[PDB]
Amino acid sequence: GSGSQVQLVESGGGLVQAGGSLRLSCAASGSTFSLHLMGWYRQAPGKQREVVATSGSGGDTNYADSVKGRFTISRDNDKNTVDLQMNNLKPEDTADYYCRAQQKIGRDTFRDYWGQGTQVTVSS
Repeated sequence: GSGSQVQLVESGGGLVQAGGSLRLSCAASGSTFSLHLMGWYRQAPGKQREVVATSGSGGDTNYADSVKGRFTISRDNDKNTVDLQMNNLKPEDTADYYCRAQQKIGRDTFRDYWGQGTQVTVSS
């Protein structure tokens, strides 16, 4: 079909131990146009793909109350790939982490880009 020029690639999805920390990165490539909103989502077994953290136009960050103080996200427009600092990995926090990039196009067009969710395995 018709697809956008930007692609998302999530880095991370490794194997960490209970209590450990991991950093995931979302690589946006395709267009030099300033990406408008970036966020991290999680797909957990038994749950729906939940919002973990979002960053708006001004880097307006919103995190789930359950990730406050443990998860931190950072966004550069194009010199860096968006960071997700995850600390205190719990055994049952093993899930897929997805990246969402939202771009405000032209005047009134909005697109949600989803990447390839990588699964983080926590060793207990």
